[PDB]
Amino acid sequence: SQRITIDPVTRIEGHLRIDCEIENGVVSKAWASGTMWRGMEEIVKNRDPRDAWMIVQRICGVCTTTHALSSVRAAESALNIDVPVNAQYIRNIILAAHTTHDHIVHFYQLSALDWVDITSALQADPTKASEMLKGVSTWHLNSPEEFTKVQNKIKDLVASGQLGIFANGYWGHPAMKLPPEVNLIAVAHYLQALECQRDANRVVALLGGKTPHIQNLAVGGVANPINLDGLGVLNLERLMYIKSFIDKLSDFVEQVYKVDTAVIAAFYPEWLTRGKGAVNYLSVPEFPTDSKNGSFLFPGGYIENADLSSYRPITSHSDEYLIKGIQESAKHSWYKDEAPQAPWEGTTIPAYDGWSDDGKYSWVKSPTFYGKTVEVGPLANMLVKLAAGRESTQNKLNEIVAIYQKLTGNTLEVAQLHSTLGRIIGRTVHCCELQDILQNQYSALITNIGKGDHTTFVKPNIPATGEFKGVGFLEAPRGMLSHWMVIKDGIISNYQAVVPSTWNSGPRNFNDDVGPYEQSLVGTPVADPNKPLEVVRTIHSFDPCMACAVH
Amino acid sequence: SQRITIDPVTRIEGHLRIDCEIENGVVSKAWASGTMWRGMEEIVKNRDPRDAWMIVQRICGVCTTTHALSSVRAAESALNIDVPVNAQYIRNIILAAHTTHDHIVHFYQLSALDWVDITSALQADPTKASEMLKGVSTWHLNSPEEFTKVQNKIKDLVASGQLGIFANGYWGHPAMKLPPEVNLIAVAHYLQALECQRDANRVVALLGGKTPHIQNLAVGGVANPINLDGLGVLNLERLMYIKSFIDKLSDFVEQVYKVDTAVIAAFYPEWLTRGKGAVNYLSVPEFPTDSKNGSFLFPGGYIENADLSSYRPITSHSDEYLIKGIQESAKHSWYKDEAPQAPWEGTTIPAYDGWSDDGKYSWVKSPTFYGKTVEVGPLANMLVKLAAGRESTQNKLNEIVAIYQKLTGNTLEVAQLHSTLGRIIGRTVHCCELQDILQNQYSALITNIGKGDHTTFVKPNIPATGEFKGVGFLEAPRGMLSHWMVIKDGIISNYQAVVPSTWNSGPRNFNDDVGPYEQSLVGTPVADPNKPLEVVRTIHSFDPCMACAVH
Amino acid sequence: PQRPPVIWIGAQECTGCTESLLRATHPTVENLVLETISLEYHEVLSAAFGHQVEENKHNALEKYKGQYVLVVDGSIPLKDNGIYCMVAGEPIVDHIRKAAEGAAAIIAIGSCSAWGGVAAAGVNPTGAVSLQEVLPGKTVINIPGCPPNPHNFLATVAHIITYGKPPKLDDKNRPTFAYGRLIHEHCERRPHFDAGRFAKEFGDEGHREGWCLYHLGCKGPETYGNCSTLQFCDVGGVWPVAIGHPCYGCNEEGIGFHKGIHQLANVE
Amino acid sequence: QRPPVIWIGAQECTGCTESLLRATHPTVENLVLETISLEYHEVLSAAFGHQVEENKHNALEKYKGQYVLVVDGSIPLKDNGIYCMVAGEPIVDHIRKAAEGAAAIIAIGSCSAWGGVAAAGVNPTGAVSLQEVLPGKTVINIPGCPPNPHNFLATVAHIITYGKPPKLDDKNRPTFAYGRLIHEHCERRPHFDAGRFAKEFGDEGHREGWCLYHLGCKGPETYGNCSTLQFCDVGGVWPVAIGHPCYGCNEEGIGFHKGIHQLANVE
Ligand code: SF4
Ligand code: SF4
Ligand code: SF4
Ligand code: SF4
Ligand code: FCO
Ligand code: FCO
Ligand code: F3S
Ligand code: F3S
Ligand SMILES: [Mg+2]
Ligand SMILES: [Mg+2]
Ligand code: NI
Ligand code: NI
Repeated sequence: SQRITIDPVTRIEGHLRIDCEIENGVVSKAWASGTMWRGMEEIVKNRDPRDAWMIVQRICGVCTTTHALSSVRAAESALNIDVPVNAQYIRNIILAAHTTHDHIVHFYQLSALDWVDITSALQADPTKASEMLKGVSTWHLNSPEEFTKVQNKIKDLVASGQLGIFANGYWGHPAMKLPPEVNLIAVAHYLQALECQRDANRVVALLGGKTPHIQNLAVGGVANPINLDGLGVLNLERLMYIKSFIDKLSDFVEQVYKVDTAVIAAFYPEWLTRGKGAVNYLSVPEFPTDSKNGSFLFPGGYIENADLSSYRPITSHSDEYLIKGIQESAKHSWYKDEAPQAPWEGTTIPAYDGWSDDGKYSWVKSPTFYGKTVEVGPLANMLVKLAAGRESTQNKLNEIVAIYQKLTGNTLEVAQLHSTLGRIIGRTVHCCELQDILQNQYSALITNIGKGDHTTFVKPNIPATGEFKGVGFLEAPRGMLSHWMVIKDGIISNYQAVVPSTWNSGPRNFNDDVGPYEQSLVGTPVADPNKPLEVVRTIHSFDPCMACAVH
Repeated sequence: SQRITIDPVTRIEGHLRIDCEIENGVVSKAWASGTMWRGMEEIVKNRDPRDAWMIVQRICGVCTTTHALSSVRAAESALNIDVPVNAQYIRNIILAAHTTHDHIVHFYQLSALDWVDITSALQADPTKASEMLKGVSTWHLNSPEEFTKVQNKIKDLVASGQLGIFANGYWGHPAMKLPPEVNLIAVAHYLQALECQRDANRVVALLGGKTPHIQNLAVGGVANPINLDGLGVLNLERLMYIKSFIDKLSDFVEQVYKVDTAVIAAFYPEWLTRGKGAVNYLSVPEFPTDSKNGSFLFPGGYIENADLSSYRPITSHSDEYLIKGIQESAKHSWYKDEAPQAPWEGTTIPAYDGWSDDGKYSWVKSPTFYGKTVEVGPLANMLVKLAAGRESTQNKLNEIVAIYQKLTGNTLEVAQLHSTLGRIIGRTVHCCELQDILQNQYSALITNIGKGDHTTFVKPNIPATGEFKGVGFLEAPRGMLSHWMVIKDGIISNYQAVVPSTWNSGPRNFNDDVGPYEQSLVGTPVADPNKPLEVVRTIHSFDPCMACAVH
Repeated sequence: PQRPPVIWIGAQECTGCTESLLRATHPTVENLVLETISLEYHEVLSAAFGHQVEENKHNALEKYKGQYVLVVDGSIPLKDNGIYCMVAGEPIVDHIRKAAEGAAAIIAIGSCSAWGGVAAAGVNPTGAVSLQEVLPGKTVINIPGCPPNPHNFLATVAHIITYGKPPKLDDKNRPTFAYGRLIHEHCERRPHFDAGRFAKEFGDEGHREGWCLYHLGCKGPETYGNCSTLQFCDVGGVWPVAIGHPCYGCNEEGIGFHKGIHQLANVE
Repeated sequence: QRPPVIWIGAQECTGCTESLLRATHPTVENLVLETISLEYHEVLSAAFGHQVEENKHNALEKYKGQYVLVVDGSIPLKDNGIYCMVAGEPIVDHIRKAAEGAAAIIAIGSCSAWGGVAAAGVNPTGAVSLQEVLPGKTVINIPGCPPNPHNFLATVAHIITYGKPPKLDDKNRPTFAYGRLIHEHCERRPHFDAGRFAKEFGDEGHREGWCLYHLGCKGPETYGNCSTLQFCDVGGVWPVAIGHPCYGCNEEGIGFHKGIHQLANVE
């Protein structure tokens, strides 16, 4: 028996504390705690609805773009504005390119060091490492000479005595299972990822005006002026530049990231049987392509009790079933009002009284869907796509499965996706499918501008009396995001964000049911309670963002 | 005796015609002819001396920067201006980065297709090709997967039926000697070269304001405002950006270009015994580092009759021996005045009367040095460096020789450098040595600005009466360049450029002696007189630029 | 060869200031951490977590006393004794004051740490304040923006390392190379301002000709920065105004996060 | 199948071709392998001599009415065209022949667009523009010495993707790149308006990035996109940003005619 605290959890966005009871070398109960609050919901209150997006974008810089888009969608929902289709294509490109950046950074820079041992990479034979990938990847930068050069960077860093961000890591830990060669490959890919993620953000920047924190949105559409014959605006030259960066993403994503996902599964197959966080899953449809805020390229839905065959589809962001189900509770959170609240009637009144195992222990609220705990994010998103019979997603999953089979001689079944590795697999699949979203939406933009449609913005009117409510949904990198705005006498009278990491990281709820992070940890073996690597493996699979979770 | 004409010669800059008499499949006599003239020397006459550089830069866009720098040096020489040392470092960086671009483009995009057979690359095994380079290069992009991808681009191009720039090449010609694998390697490197050359030009652009045709010079220094604490000027951020591109050049140059040079020598060893153009060689010192237009990083000199041990050093751009020796004749050129002229008293009066084997056949003048024909360029430059005992140059040559030895079991001696391949080797050596010039001069700039020296420009005065003369020397990519300016009553009364390709490509001179291109061709075997590939191999080794040669 | 040490502490941050480093090209974040500095503590990138990463911080604060650059992003919440941001069970303000004691140089990266930023806007629910306010005895170098161009930070650090001192600063302790001039006093749309050529709405004719965005609420006239010259992401031609949206004043206290997007700026 | 292009060099310095090597969207390798079929270009062709002239004749026949003709350099008319002779014939004859079957004709660079440096001063060779030698044809002019390569590549892309030229001004220049004066979109305009001028390179104002008008900046009388699109896609690189005045290289009667330090007329 033993009590541990992991504080801070690193390689996430923001401030997270994880506590665990360990019994007989296994986590028996856990607590997830968001330890930083800003009150962004309060800061944006009483402002013009049009101003919100620029303020609430600052909820998070890792998932930049997401809060901005969800906020304008919320205002557009309250005001009943149909966004011009060119603005949708531009919004879609930004979200898709951003998410590509985000997933890559997550797999490599945030997660890899849970599974990969850089000191073991020093023992690797670069030629064997290269030989291991023949007939697994066609990636052009897996040569022995590339690996030798990466190995020599690690070697120079170790010889300097200043390990910095690699200092005092979990080198030699019993849960580290990769051979030396595979550790060396992962580090090379870690460094190569940084170039791909930069290309993704160049796409974002050319439409957004910068990143982090885009500046091209508006309630009513976008601020990009489309004019193929205009100087200083979004013309054909600028579009061609954007396209040049879109085209650079695909190879790394398919030939490196996808393949590495299969490889890590092959060496850590037990991680397909642990880290289940919930039995219910939720995602919203994403990437609207019509002139009325619909015709989504990616579908959404609700899965209850892991039953894909009887899932409920969601094809619209104004779905009243989705809207009515969502509530949040603060019973075990540091806020005053504890009863489950629908977000249009939500309050965020701080009431910090210190940590208590059975009372309040987090700044994160506890969201429920018709009273149940739900996992959101790439796993939810993949399972929903599989439930809908989306062939693109089945095919992409199968490519990963085929690589895994080639390496292990075993297959993966859907039951095994409800796990730590399944979560990571969903994320990778998402990233791969987004490359076709980018190609499709760029082509749609070019075609539409060629048909003579250069419209980008509908100027809103905001009535000076009356009370109107809007909700903006978005399938963010970490899952279903919603912003909920009440407008009264022309200004924001209430603003509530329910953020995907809120769903996953939220503490025990009004009925004391356990949310996804806390549930996923039960049963985790812990070899060394002073160095609980196995715990952060599972938590990292959710891609935690605590600035998001708490805001 | 059979008569051929090669018109146009392609993969050069500008308009060149080569005629050959062939006796029994061997070139017995040749004619080189520049077929386009603009009269740039006349266009720049009667202008303010300060204006010349912007106009005469347009002599050539391939060797951009060179005429610009030579022109301001000429005006500075006439006016007796000592250029501030920060301006020298900036000039040096531009010239060095430019020349890196230029040599890479020359070896790959201009020359490689004389030696490399694209259709034979289609038969290559990518894995064998990769295996061939183990222990020869540490370059990170020589994997079978890289080569397979390049092979598939060639395959797609050939299947399309639109070969474009590769159509009707010398595929299957008897002088093509590379195995399939080596042809495939060369094409991959051809494509990779284009990325490296782009990085070199980013260096040029950040100091020059653009490229082609820089715009940062002045008679008196440069227009870059140095201020580490200034917004919108040359500050530390901008210097760090420059440095980031300087650092990207070295690996391709050392691990690809240098290695490819050795490999082509290994497979074409007969080309070490032909293409001798002259027995006399001339280069000027380059890259001044003091505050008085001297202390050159690269030495210069004059070699007579191939005797390195008795060469004459040149350490100053005011050397009266160098200055007095240079003349040009138009006896076999389309100009009126035929007697050899010193360039300060030069004339350029057009007198086209059609082609004649024994009379006038070129717009290129015939330069001599104390009455002798001279080869200029990278070969001259390397031999002069070897003669001076420059260890850097001997070491770099030896690295190339070592790779060649590993492949052939033979060595290279100095006698074999007086050849087509020797010329190419000198160019490669030059490119490799320039990477240390860039590192050195960037550090000198940083250090000097840190000592409190931010000066960049000395404002000239130009007397309104009197006549005076200046000459500006520069070691350009293709060899010794000189601009000769006479100022009278405040304006340019005479302007003469003597350009390195003028030295090499010039026709028969006042005494009917044969210049380097024409001499180099005597003895060239020609397998198929309809497709004289062997002739363009030799001509291309001089890196002809006819806009330069003729101006 | 030994690299200069850096300790990076996140307070009430959105992590945008760290994420900016992932867009940098000179140096790239990989060259930054392997060649330019030793990044001794950074919670977003550390292999180590929990007790191990707190060990790394304590070892670094002792080993490199008087030599490290301290960087802080986020505002520091003072309300209710610092409980709105707690790391390893202690208020972030205590971690920051301790690390400040042995710092050779202290940098507030981003508008939040530089002047409170969005986290201190409106009613300021957590009593968020700037890094300079929590360290009154020290010279804090302010690199504002939400987030700033990463090179405004990296060139400041490079100056410290290469020349042994900070760059020239204005009277808000901002480096003059990046913040020495108003955006509107170096904006390429100034000719349109001067001629009365204004966009009135996004998508209108003037907007689609790249006219001045003053009447859409451009805060360039009261915002110091290098957004019009250095711009963003090193691709060429990318900043908010060039994309078609007015400057919001995110660099500047009392402008960004206080004035509405479409509220007009005062012109000097 | 990729759209065919025939590129002819007349009195060129080759800077317009070299600009393609700085392009990123597309890069020259993507241009020639994916975007167009470059059927004739003397700088890059594997073939030489009789073989490359075969390639031109095959292409002019095979792609009649379909190819984009591009010309860089001025065309010398003095003494019956002898100042530029390719395969023993005046370049003006090669250009007229190729112009007959062209779908679109582009003058790349100031030389082909209006005579440029080659026609300046005494004009020793009677150099004229492409439009002057093809009076019956609409020539699209992409001036600059050399222009940003994307001013050319985006013009070609418009022709391919939408079947027609981009909007042109009254000198047949694409409006996206030449539709506005440099000075009517220059980031140093605030300094112009305040009387903040550099007087000499290296002086105090120059080192603060003040306006370059008094050093002879020709921005006030030059059409272009040099202040906005700039050069080389690295960010912040054009002549004025580097510290040197605009010379007017885009604009007939400015570039190569007026002295670097001669003042511009302000409208
Ligand atoms: S200044 Fe802006 S980007 Fe930086 S931490 Fe604060 S909110 Fe995030
Ligand atoms: S108001 Fe804004 S867009 Fe207009 S000139 Fe000023 S900074 Fe530029
Ligand atoms: S316009 Fe300028 S760069 Fe282009 S072909 Fe004429 S001289 Fe050369
Ligand atoms: S004169 Fe030149 S530098 Fe000054 S504002 Fe006009 S274009 Fe810009
Ligand atoms: N993705 C993301 Fe951030 C979280 N959780 C949001 O929204
Ligand atoms: N290099 C070069 Fe051009 C030539 N010849 C010049 O000068
Ligand atoms: S909003 Fe901020 S990023 Fe620059 S353009 Fe304005 S100061
Ligand atoms: S000189 Fe030419 S490149 Fe642009 S800045 Fe002026 S038109
Ligand atoms: Mg909330
Ligand atoms: Mg001459
Ligand atoms: Ni987030
Ligand atoms: Ni040249």
